[PDB]
Amino acid sequence: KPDETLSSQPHPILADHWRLDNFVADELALDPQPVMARELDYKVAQANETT
Amino acid sequence: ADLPQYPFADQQAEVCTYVVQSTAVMPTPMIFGPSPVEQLAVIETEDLFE
Repeated sequence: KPDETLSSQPHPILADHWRLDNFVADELALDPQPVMARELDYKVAQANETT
Repeated sequence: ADLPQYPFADQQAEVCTYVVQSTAVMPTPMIFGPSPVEQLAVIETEDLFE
């Protein structure tokens, strides 16, 4: 097998808006949040981004 | 019922002037429930908890 390492994945911080986190609000977050496509690779079709 | 104060100028006047000072510590079984807290305007205004 070849190397199993990702190459197409946006940077979590530098590929998104620079916003100030609300730590107090994040404390009250113990539920499963969505992880939509376009957060894993940039090789995503137009329709698949929202999925 | 009427004891005159001969040595004093006024017989009907209250000659003495008393100052009392009492301090009491009394263990009691009363609950003495809690002390509430004030409300912060920032909360419920800027939605810190969302």
